[PDB]
Amino acid sequence: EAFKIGLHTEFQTVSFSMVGLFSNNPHDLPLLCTLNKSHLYIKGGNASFKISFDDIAVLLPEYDVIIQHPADMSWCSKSDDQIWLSQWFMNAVGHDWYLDPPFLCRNRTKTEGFIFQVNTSKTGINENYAKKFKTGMHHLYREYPDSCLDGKLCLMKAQPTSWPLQCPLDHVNTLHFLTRGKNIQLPR
Amino acid sequence: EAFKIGLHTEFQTVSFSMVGLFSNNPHDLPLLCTLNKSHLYIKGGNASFKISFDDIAVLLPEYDVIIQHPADMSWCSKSDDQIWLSQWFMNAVGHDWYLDPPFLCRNRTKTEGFIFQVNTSKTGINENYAKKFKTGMHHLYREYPDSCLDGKLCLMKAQPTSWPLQCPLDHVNTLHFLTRGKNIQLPR
Amino acid sequence: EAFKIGLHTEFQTVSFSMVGLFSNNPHDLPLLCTLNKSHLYIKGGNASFKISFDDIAVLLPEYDVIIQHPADMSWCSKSDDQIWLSQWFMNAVGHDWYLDPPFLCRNRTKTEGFIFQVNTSKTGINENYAKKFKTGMHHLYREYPDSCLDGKLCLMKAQPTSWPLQCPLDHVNTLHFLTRGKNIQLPR
Amino acid sequence: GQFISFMQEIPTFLQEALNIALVAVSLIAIIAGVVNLYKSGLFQFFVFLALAGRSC
Amino acid sequence: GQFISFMQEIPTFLQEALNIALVAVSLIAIIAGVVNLYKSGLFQFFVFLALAGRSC
Amino acid sequence: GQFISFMQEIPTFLQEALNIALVAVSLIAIIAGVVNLYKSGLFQFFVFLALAGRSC
Amino acid sequence: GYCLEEWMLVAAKMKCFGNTAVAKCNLNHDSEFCDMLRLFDYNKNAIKTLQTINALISDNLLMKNKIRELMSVPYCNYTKFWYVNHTLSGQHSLPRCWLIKNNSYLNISDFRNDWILESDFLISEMLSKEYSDRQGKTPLTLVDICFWSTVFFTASLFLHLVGIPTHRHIRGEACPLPHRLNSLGGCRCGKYPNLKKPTVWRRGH
Amino acid sequence: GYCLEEWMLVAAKMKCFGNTAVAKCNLNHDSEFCDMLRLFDYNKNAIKTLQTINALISDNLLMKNKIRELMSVPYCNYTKFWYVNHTLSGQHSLPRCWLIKNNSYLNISDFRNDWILESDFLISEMLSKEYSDRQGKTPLTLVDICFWSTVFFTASLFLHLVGIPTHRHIRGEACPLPHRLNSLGGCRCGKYPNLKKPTVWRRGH
Amino acid sequence: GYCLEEWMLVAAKMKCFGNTAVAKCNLNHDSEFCDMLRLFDYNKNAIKTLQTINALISDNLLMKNKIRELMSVPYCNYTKFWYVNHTLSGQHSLPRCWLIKNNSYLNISDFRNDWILESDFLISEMLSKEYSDRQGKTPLTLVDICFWSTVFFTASLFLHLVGIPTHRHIRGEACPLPHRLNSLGGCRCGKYPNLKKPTVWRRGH
Ligand SMILES: *[C@@H]1O[C@H](CO)[C@@H](O[C@@H]2O[C@H](CO)[C@@H](O)[C@H](O)[C@H]2NC(C)=O)[C@H](O)[C@H]1NC(C)=O
Ligand SMILES: *[C@@H]1O[C@H](CO)[C@@H](O[C@@H]2O[C@H](CO)[C@@H](O)[C@H](O)[C@H]2NC(C)=O)[C@H](O)[C@H]1NC(C)=O
Ligand SMILES: *[C@@H]1O[C@H](CO)[C@@H](O[C@@H]2O[C@H](CO)[C@@H](O)[C@H](O)[C@H]2NC(C)=O)[C@H](O)[C@H]1NC(C)=O
Ligand SMILES: *[C@@H]1O[C@H](CO)[C@@H](O[C@@H]2O[C@H](CO)[C@@H](O)[C@H](O)[C@H]2NC(C)=O)[C@H](O)[C@H]1NC(C)=O
Ligand SMILES: *[C@@H]1O[C@H](CO)[C@@H](O[C@@H]2O[C@H](CO)[C@@H](O)[C@H](O)[C@H]2NC(C)=O)[C@H](O)[C@H]1NC(C)=O
Ligand SMILES: *[C@@H]1O[C@H](CO)[C@@H](O[C@@H]2O[C@H](CO)[C@@H](O)[C@H](O)[C@H]2NC(C)=O)[C@H](O)[C@H]1NC(C)=O
Ligand SMILES: *[C@@H]1O[C@H](CO)[C@@H](O[C@@H]2O[C@H](CO)[C@@H](O)[C@H](O)[C@H]2NC(C)=O)[C@H](O)[C@H]1NC(C)=O
Ligand SMILES: *[C@@H]1O[C@H](CO)[C@@H](O[C@@H]2O[C@H](CO)[C@@H](O)[C@H](O)[C@H]2NC(C)=O)[C@H](O)[C@H]1NC(C)=O
Ligand SMILES: *[C@@H]1O[C@H](CO)[C@@H](O[C@@H]2O[C@H](CO)[C@@H](O)[C@H](O)[C@H]2NC(C)=O)[C@H](O)[C@H]1NC(C)=O
Ligand SMILES: *[C@@H]1O[C@H](CO)[C@@H](O)[C@H](O)[C@H]1NC(C)=O
Ligand SMILES: *[C@@H]1O[C@H](CO)[C@@H](O)[C@H](O)[C@H]1NC(C)=O
Ligand SMILES: *[C@@H]1O[C@H](CO)[C@@H](O)[C@H](O)[C@H]1NC(C)=O
Ligand SMILES: *[C@@H]1O[C@H](CO)[C@@H](O)[C@H](O)[C@H]1NC(C)=O
Ligand SMILES: *[C@@H]1O[C@H](CO)[C@@H](O)[C@H](O)[C@H]1NC(C)=O
Ligand SMILES: *[C@@H]1O[C@H](CO)[C@@H](O)[C@H](O)[C@H]1NC(C)=O
Ligand SMILES: *[C@@H]1O[C@H](CO)[C@@H](O)[C@H](O)[C@H]1NC(C)=O
Ligand SMILES: [Zn+2]
Ligand SMILES: [Zn+2]
Ligand SMILES: [Zn+2]
Ligand SMILES: [Zn+2]
Ligand SMILES: [Zn+2]
Repeated sequence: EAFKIGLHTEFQTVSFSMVGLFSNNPHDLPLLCTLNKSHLYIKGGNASFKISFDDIAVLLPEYDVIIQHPADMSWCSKSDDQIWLSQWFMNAVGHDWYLDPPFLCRNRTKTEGFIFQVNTSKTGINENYAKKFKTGMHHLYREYPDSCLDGKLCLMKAQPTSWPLQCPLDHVNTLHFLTRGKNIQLPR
Repeated sequence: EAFKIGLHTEFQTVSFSMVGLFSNNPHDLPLLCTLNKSHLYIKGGNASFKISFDDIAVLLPEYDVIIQHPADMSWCSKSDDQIWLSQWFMNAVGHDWYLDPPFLCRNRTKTEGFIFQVNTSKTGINENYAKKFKTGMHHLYREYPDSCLDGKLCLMKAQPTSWPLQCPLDHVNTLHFLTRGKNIQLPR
Repeated sequence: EAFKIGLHTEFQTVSFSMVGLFSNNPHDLPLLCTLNKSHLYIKGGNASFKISFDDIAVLLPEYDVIIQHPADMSWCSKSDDQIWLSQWFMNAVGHDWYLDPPFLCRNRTKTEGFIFQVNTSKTGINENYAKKFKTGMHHLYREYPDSCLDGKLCLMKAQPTSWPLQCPLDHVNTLHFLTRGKNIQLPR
Repeated sequence: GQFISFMQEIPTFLQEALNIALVAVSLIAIIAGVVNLYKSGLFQFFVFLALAGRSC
Repeated sequence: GQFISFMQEIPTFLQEALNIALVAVSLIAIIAGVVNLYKSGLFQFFVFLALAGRSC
Repeated sequence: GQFISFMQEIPTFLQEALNIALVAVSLIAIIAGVVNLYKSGLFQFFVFLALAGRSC
Repeated sequence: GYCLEEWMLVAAKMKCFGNTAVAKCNLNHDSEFCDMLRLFDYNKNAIKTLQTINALISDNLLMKNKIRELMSVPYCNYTKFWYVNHTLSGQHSLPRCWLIKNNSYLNISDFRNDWILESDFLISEMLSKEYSDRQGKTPLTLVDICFWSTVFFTASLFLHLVGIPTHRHIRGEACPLPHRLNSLGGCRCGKYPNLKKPTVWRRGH
Repeated sequence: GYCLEEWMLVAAKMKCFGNTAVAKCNLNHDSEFCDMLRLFDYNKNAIKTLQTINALISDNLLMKNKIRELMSVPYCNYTKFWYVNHTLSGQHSLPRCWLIKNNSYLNISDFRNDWILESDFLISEMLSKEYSDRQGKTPLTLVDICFWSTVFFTASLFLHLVGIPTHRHIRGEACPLPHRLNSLGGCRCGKYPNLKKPTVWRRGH
Repeated sequence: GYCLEEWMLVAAKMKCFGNTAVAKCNLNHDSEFCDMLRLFDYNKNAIKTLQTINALISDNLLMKNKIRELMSVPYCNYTKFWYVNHTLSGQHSLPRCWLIKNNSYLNISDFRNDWILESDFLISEMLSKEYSDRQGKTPLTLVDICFWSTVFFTASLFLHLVGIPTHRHIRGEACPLPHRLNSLGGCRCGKYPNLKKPTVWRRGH
């Protein structure tokens, strides 16, 4: 609030609106929002996921698509926007497609939805990859509610969900996402 | 032109000669220049290509070489300088050798010259690669005469040709080429 | 030395202790010391190598372990820290795991120690890679004593050795190593 | 000019000893200038010039 | 020293009121100093010292 | 105050003509002020105030 | 940049900033407000008229704020800024970030020192700006000439009051003028011989 | 590149720049002329004597110029630079790029305001440099001492003219000196008893 | 790093530096000493309390030193720093790296010019800081008012000495007071009518 601090000097404040910033935009900036805690969401294009870290393993390496190259995600979803969002999210977290372990993804033909699962467990050979993933998630999400304990296995699932209109409109997350996304192409 | 603007103050100009910047240099710097419009050229080491964009496909993937790794260019041309210039041009235009579609090249034994062709058409699956190629070409070439219309086929070809002595000698193009080329090894 | 240069003005010096900086540090920073000349050492975590350049070829491509991916190092040494130090040393030098020639290593099962060899010769097709290796070694080591002459073959060997407590402690080398290490997961 | 804005900021300036000294010196100089112009006869000269034979 | 450059650059300075005021004050001060040194007798003192009994 | 610190740094300042000129003008002005305060009668007035009818 | 529209601000108003404060953005690479101005000016320019988004913001500052968030020390989430504004003159400081801790805005009492120092610096900056504007128009040589002319005129008044002696006299002796005297006390006309009499200076009669 | 040889300029002449202007190159990284100086200094240094090219050129300037080219707004070709030069003193401003639009050099009426402001800034910079050289050479305390000494001397002249009374007198009476008077009008010697008469101050006789 | 503890310095002491010198680190990104201060501040801050290492050191300056040692010209190895210190007031310059060349510390005679210029700049900066502190507190308008009041007072003393004529007399003719005269020395009363005679401007009686 404005209040006087000297004879004529007055403490004054200016606050920036983010709805206006996102409304007026030459591109479709990605959205990264954290409703309550341990409920992470992401929005880009028409795709909107719900990042969830659980101890369960919905996708197994010997039953689902092994993804070591971005072009292998053709058997992951009919919608190309979902593949685009998943690829650029994995790039933003810091997933090097040549030096990092592959992550599973559900077969497109199966009618059980689009789910891709990334092994973010801090155990054994996955230690460095999980640490890099935690780095990326702290970058992308501020006040990131880490739930992947040391030793215990922790696997994320990203599945489509309705975007929560009650979730806030943070823009620092978008800034970090764009910085880490390298040469990302945003649709008009 | 010099002219007076105050009592003792004179407007004055200085210009930098660029023949004395390139011809008088320790290393050999890439040359990127344009005649008129849509007549791009490039020169590095001894190789001098003529970048040409056209609808027709000189090289088809069924009959010619597929280049997905830089070492596969050994089947392109006898001259190693041509291979070097092609590799570094493709690095400058932003081509990733692991995440981008492979580009063709004429067999070294097939005696119809050294030609490598890149599918830069902004059509369907090739859209992001074509846009990235367009970005790279705008960086490398100042006032880049884009001809790859949206939807229509646009495949570039690079044939060796005599370097035009009547071509303006630009240096911002060289600066962008060196900046994007990362760890380039310029011949001395 | 402190001495007067004006009336009340005195020349004075401050010197920084390096052992305090290294020991007081929370993380375990790599060490790189050049004792005498052509006698390079390196130490990070627990492993401590001795970089040696010589014309002999201890390891041959067809009888030892060929490394073209970092995961192929799991057949080199039982100790994970040695593998980690080797990987990050190669990353700091500037070894691209997709665009650079593979380097050899000894089989873990064979009981002749942990040795990995890199062809740093500036001969024939191995022109750019050895120059990049020289660049990296000049960055890592202050006043790097280059021994790989042009044309003549020169092969690097890295073997475990006792860390020489007599070699000077340098932090500029550590700074260059960390800068070139990209996303290095330093032990706590 | 700058004087009208300077008059508004006077209470802020009179917190340093030098500013008070400058104000006091200025006022004393103006007062002394007025008194010794009166002693010189400039005011009397102007009054006489106004009363150029019109009165006695 | 700087007086020659200032002499060359005066035409540019005489566009602000303060500069013209400073020039006028300087000239008036120099003129008044000359006239009241003449009134004091310094010039007469030096002239007499030059003619130290050499004339009458 | 600043005078005590300025006292120590004087030998460093007396290397330029302007600083020597300022010191000379300050000293001459102080001396002249003392002599013409003595001429005015301020010191005599102070002495008389001290000897307020206590002697003759 | 220099001015902001209603959609740019939480409260729909025509708030518009000064010139020097926003000119400090060009020189300063460590300021969240200047980065946000760059971003919003870019958006307003490119909405219909004519790595930009990431080369419009300072990566170093954003990384510093992320590190501060990880350290659990106060950081900036780029939404609310405060500044000290001289009401009469309209000259204000560059809006600093209202730092955040515990997902809540810091109270005014936490950076009371910060904004007190900001107000003091703003007053000092206005006075220094006035001095610099004076120094950029009036030459130093003219100031020196005026000062030395005034000193010369004061010395001239002092000499006028005291009076410089003009000729030579002798204790208990008449005025020798128009006949001058030498050091000994008499010129060569023969009227006043060199009697080696001590001479006493007197001023013009 | 304090001086420039003939092969680096289109005109086959040697042009050398002042130290004060080129000293801004170390501080400023938003000037194409400084990048060109660095590049050409490296080129001339290493011709026979002794990512250097990309550390010599500010990537931010190249990116900004490329974006401006893509926005079809005036940008710099890094070819021709214009500067404002004081002929008599030789002091000059740091050269700025002669911006190009539509692949043509702009005309001198488009940036008329730019070079007029540059000339005014150069004059102001010279005067401010004179002031700064004075301030770093002459102590402020000595200036204050001189000013206060002059003020005290002027006040002393004023007191000299007006005159300060030295003793006490009474209307219609001669000088009591050498016999003093009190506030009432008479000391304790008995020659002047305390008559409580009003006293009139008078100056020295 | 305003102060430094014992484990950070060879010959362990508690050498603590000033405020302006360490404040120059925020603006400057071309100082090895400031980079090492950032590194040690990070090290001591996070030892138990609470790419940080590469965001703490300037990569451009490290690369510059690497190129300089590859050029075999003097460079810095971030070990020893020299600074110029005013013993009495305690003000000191920001420490500069003791440059190394051919694996040996440069002798003092090589950068004699450097430390002489550093001492001169330190004294100049002290005096300039005193002037700036004065200018940030005392308004320029008050200084101008005092100067013009003093000039007016001095001119007033001059007019007091010379004396301005008041009435209008006539050559040889006595004082007509009280009776004013016109430009021709006349009046309506007829006591001294328009006789067309030369007039004497004599001062007040
Ligand atoms: C996710 O990664 C973890 C890595 O620890 C996998 O778990 C281990 O897998 C190895 C395979 O040889 C077993 O030997 C270990 O016992 C497993 N558990 C540990 C060490 O905690 C896990 O299976 C991976 N999950 C998926 C779905 O691939
Ligand atoms: C920065 O953090 C502050 C504090 O958490 C957020 O301020 C909130 O903003 C919303 C939307 O205007 C208000 O309804 C809340 O009352 C504000 N305060 C709190 C304590 O929540 C602000 O939104 C954050 N900025 C961003 C971009 O996320
Ligand atoms: C260059 O890329 C385009 C787009 O991928 C290729 O054109 C399409 O290719 C598919 C598969 O052969 C055809 O079914 C389409 O009809 C083609 N048409 C378009 C315009 O999409 C094109 O063949 C590629 N060229 C080369 C030489 O490989
Ligand atoms: C290290 O690299 C060099 C250069 O590539 C290899 O030597 C060349 O090998 C080719 C193929 O056999 C020969 O044609 C050349 O004549 C060789 N050059 C020399 C100078 O010997 C060398 O064999 C490699 N070493 C290892 C350990 O693989
Ligand atoms: C920077 O270089 C200097 C000069 O070579 C090194 O100074 C030596 O430091 C050691 C350890 O304190 C002393 O024993 C030597 O006498 C010093 N002088 C010389 C000439 O060797 C200094 O160690 C270097 N800094 C680093 C971090 O390596
Ligand atoms: C500082 O405060 C002043 C005074 O309130 C502001 O000046 C006002 O600006 C608004 C803009 O809409 C005008 O409507 C008012 O008439 C102005 N008032 C006066 C007295 O001039 C100034 O804008 C403030 N500075 C800020 C907010 O940065
Ligand atoms: C600014 O203009 C002046 C006046 O032409 C230039 O100074 C002259 O430079 C030439 C060439 O070196 C000398 O022969 C003259 O003697 C110089 N004159 C004076 C008065 O110094 C000056 O070089 C110009 N500055 C530039 C071009 O940067
Ligand atoms: C930068 O662009 C300008 C035009 O925008 C070029 O100026 C031309 O230069 C040539 C060669 O001297 C002249 O013949 C032309 O008359 C100039 N003007 C034009 C074309 O309008 C300049 O050469 C360019 N510089 C570089 C290095 O490419
Ligand atoms: C500059 O020299 C002075 C005088 O030697 C130093 O001030 C001394 O600081 C030490 C601690 O560093 C105190 O123990 C002394 O009492 C101080 N002396 C005085 C007279 O104040 C000052 O620290 C030096 N500046 C540096 C080292 O940066
Ligand atoms: C399952 O996925 C693979 C690709 O990994 C695809 O070839 C296959 O057709 C899919 N399954 C079925 C039953 O079609
Ligand atoms: C075509 O290229 C291959 C290698 O890609 C080579 O083996 C072959 O000889 C070339 N052409 C002929 C003559 O078949
Ligand atoms: C040698 O290495 C390979 C893997 O590279 C491994 O399969 C093999 O067991 C090792 N050799 C022997 C004799 O065991
Ligand atoms: C921080 O915020 C949390 C939000 O739940 C609150 O409970 C807590 O009191 C705050 N303070 C600390 C010191 O944790
Ligand atoms: C742009 O430049 C050309 C020459 O390059 C000139 O003829 C033309 O008038 C200019 N404007 C447009 C709109 O083409
Ligand atoms: C640009 O300046 C020149 C200067 O001679 C002038 O002739 C011309 O008319 C100006 N602009 C145009 C293209 O009209
Ligand atoms: C460097 O110093 C060494 C010390 O042994 C000396 O031999 C050598 O000549 C020096 N190199 C020079 C001065 O270039
Ligand atoms: Zn006489
Ligand atoms: Zn005579
Ligand atoms: Zn008396
Ligand atoms: Zn009269
Ligand atoms: Zn009358």
